[PDB]
Amino acid sequence: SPTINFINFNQTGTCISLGTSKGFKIFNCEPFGKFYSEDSGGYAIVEMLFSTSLLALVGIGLSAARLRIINTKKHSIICEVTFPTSILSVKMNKSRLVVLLQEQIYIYDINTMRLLHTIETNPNPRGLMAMSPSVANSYLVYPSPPKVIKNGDVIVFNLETLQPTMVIEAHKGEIAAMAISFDGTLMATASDKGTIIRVFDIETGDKIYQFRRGTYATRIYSISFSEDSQYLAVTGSSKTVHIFKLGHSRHFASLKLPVETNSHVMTISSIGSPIDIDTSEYPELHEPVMKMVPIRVVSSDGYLYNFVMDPERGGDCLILSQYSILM
Amino acid sequence: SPTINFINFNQTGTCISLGTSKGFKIFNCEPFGKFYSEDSGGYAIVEMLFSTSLLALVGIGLSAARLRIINTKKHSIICEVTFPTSILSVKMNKSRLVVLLQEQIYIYDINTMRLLHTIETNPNPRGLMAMSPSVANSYLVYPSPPKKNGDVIVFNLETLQPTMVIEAHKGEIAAMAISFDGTLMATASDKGTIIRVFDIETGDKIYQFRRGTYATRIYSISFSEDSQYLAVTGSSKTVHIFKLGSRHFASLKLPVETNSHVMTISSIGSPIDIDTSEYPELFEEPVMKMVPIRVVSSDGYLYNFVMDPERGGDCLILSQYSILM
Amino acid sequence: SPTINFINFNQTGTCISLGTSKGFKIFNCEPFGKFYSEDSGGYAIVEMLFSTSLLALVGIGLSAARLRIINTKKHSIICEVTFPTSILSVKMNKSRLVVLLQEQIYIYDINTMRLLHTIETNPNPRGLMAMSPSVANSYLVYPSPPKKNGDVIVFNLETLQPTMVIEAHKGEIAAMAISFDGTLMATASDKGTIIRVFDIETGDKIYQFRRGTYATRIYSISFSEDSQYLAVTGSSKTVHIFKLGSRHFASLKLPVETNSHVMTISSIGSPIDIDTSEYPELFEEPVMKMVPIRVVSSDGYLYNFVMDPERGGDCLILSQYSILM
Amino acid sequence: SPTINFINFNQTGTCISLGTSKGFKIFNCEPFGKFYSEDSGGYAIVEMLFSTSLLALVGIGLSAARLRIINTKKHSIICEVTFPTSILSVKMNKSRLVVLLQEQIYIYDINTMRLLHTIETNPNPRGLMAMSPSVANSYLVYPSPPKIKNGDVIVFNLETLQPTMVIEAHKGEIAAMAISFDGTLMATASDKGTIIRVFDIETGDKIYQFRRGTYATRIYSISFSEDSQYLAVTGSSKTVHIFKLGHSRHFASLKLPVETNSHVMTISSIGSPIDIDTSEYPELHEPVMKMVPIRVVSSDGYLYNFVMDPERGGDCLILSQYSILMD
Repeated sequence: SPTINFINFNQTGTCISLGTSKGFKIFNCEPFGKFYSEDSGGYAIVEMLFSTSLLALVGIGLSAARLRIINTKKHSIICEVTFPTSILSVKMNKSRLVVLLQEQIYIYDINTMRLLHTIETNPNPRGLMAMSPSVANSYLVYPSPPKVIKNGDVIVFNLETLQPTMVIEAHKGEIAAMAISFDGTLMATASDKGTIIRVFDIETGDKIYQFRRGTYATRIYSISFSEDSQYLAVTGSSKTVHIFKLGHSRHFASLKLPVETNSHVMTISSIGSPIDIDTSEYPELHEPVMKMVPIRVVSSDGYLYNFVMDPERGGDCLILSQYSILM
Repeated sequence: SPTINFINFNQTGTCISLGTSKGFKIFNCEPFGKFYSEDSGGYAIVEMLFSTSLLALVGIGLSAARLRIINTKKHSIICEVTFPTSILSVKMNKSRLVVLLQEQIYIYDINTMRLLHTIETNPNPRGLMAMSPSVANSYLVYPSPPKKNGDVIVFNLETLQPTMVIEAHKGEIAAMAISFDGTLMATASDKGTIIRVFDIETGDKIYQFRRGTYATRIYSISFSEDSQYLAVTGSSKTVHIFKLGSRHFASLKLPVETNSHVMTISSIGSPIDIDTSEYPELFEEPVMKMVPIRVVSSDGYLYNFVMDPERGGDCLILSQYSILM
Repeated sequence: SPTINFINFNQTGTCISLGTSKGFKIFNCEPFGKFYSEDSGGYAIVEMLFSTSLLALVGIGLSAARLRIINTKKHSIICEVTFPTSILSVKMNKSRLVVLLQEQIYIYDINTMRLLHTIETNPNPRGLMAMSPSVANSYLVYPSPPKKNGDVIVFNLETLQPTMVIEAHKGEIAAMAISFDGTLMATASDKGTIIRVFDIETGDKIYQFRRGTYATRIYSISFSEDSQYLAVTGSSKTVHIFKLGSRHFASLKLPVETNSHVMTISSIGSPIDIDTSEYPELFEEPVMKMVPIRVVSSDGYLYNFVMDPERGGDCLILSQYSILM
Repeated sequence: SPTINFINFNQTGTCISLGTSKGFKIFNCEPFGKFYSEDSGGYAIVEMLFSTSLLALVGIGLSAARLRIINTKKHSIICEVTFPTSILSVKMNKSRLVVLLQEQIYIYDINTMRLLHTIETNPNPRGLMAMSPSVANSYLVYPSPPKIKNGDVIVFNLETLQPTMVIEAHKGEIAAMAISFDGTLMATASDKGTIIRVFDIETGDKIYQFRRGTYATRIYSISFSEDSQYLAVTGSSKTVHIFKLGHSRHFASLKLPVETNSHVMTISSIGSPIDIDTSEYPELHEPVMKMVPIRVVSSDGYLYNFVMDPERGGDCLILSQYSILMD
């Protein structure tokens, strides 16, 4: 079992990208399967578009600075670009491509692949961004800390016109995680203490909802919206995943992984559209079928966990099944 | 407690073959006991014939490519054979020995050890094959993906020629098994919701079963000795039973306290009599006919369940013994 | 007159490929003439595509194992590939290149020249196959004798996977052919009395024809372009015609003065019009439509017969041209 | 095309044995096919029983002296017998095994394989023999030249291992001899091949006398039909004559195609009458009439099929032609 260095969903949440120390793999979610794989080398960044057989591959250090775009269906190379320093994050929509270094942001047109803009920002060792995947509201947000209280300043940048729109005074402390909804309407931010989750409306700039997370301060790994912006998912070092309902404070529903799971695991999640599930097979505790929101939680140890949430009841969520990635 | 790497029944379901990173062990089912053990090294595949003191040893990486056949009664080594790639699966009957690799299938005569035929197949990353254990209808079935996804090649080991090709499923095949008499074949798709049972002689689809209301992958399928029941184990920690006389006939619910990071297989035995007086709390006619079901998981526990042949339903657990100890 | 070693039509029946003990020749059918010739050496297998200046060269023993692909217009060699055993047969379509050995079948991409797949088959000492020349329905068939005698494996060249197995005949297979569109299949046993036509899509027996009242082995089978007629050639110095619309439709009787130590192949072409004025002495309307039939024999003579699509019966002979001269 | 050194039918005429310079082959007649083959080396004598998977192989020199008997179904060796001199002929029935050297005849029991008898005969450079294949009338006949009394033949009974009578067959040396299937008759011919005589082995009286050809020419082999109706002689004239024993001049004659090389050994056999379709074959009409089939194989490696009209006789039509080498 080789070590894995990178996991993320696609922009719709129906696929899996993964990077090992020996290669990368691509999975699927509902009819689970292994679409692609190569045992080329160490990969640190494997990001995919809305299917479409387009990938961004960054070597473990193929150096960490180099970025390679590969079409998996054609097994060809669209392009190859180098950077002076190691790449920290890569994100895409169907219009723009963004590469972030520790102090620089590069924006590329996805089609022509020519460089469009460059932003000189204050250092971001954590490689934090958030990209709206829709071209109607294509926005990029990146933190702007003072260069050495106003440490949690974030810059709202419009990719369409390549000009910033506004500056949001998000938090007092440094930003730890950022997420933009599918339509590019909302943005959610998390401080380094992970106690307060704040979501802002990107066009107006007003803070709409504020969530309290857990009991004591602890690190936050990632944030992600639902497809319909109904729920927000956060995962932290407490080995617990919280769901906040944006249909409008305290977390709406909580995901407790099995006890045998290691505590030192990076956990990312995703929320899918509600589906029909049979209550005859699963004693939820009864009509034969009821809609339950499926949640997929893949951890850095290499396992996938499927949960269901009742939108009215909420509460602690039942776990249906567990696969094992890399097997 | 060393980690285990291989767990499997024998061709009759009356034994447990288990190989650890330190050695291998051979158990029994009804009179539970430790028949044999050796602390030699890491073993990846330990396959046994119908008792008869015959074993096949595959090293964890003894390499994974190398295959060794030993006799436990005489403590001797029959032969050793190497392969260009890692060994993925091995199955045996009283006439033929077959070794499956990533893209090749090797067929051996179990008596002489001479090579008989080699099949060039499209890649099988899951190491999937199924063998009829009876020499009367000695068949081999393996999937044929395109290089039309669930094509299964019914290969006749008796004359070393394929017999027919069945379009089993539209998607990838996940698990295949052949009955004890070699008459029927069962397969499950990669989405693990529909079970299809084929007549290996003609290829007609006979039975179709529903299972796995949500996305729970199917791992293993097994027939009973009389082929009356079909057992499917998935990743949902629940085992379904289908009757070959649609909806499942009976279900197995492992206790919740068990480790969830486990791989579970199962096998159904011939009906036996159980004593009520031995079990005062649960299951309380001094003796009743109940079909025994044995489920072993990778965490090292053997579970015994019993089902009422008429009522079915959720099955009780009589016992839970501890392998590796 | 150096002895010839190989005779074959092209995939359409409008050309002649012939190989001598001294070189190879390429003829034509309707305007009979010598298209090409080379005095290089002995050639045992000369196969041509649909014109396109592409040839397959196999040495007599260039050895029998080596295969050379040459372009006659550019006078250059595309590639040369060797094989462990002697080459038994070669067939082509516009997308795939197939080389058959005694126990193996090699499949190549006719464009990239890269090896695609290799099939392990039971020994075929006669070098038998049949290949569909149309890329749309590119199917390959080859016999599968036991190591159940007339089993032929239907192999899909497009996806490189077998599709189905048909129990063609109870005895050993003697000759096979596939129509131009790759839809139908024809087989003949070693008895030479029964001709069976199969549908590749389903596998059903479509037609059954009677032939060869005595022991005359069948040598070659060929479909017409429109698949209206099927011609079989044997060792009896007679060629029968069957209509795919029981008893044979028409028959060809070679002249008695010809050599008897001959192997004749045939290929039925598209119907054409013949001039009656050119032939006053035989067959006496100025012109009438007549289906041409071309029979070339190993003695070095090409024959042209014509059959009336309504009357059938014995076919008149128009011309007898001398190949190799 | 390898050089072939030996061709013989089985005792029933339904099979073909053959030996090349590289190995031996076994064919069949009605459903023609290659039952067996073996690429060992030069084989000089290949004799077979009534099918039953029993063969006798004599190497060209496996020296010419050595005799090896093999079961082809089991691919095993029964026994090997060595002799001081080269073997000239071997014939079998389901009871006895006979080995001829130039001056010695050895008789073995086919079952227990123990030696039974040995006859010291005057030299036979041509290795001539005729052996009855039926155990009810197991007889052996061999020539007895002096050391005018040249064509004397010794009638030897294999059952009791004693000579029965001496036949004063011909004035000159005997050239060929054969016995009917039931062991009742015997036919011999002198080295001139002008007179064919038939003697009854029971009494010794000459029954039939046939004239063959006009000028003295060599004779290769003589063979009866299975029903003892006809007798077949083959010679250097590239022509095969058939004499009707239902009772002088040959009843019907077989002419090979003119292309055939004239320096070819030819052995023939007559089969049981069967039905043929006159609709397909313009015999020049009832749809079917019974035609007696004759199979003629030549040393060049070809087989010829003729048909004989028992009433009309005359020159026989030829239906088909194969190749025994290659296929």
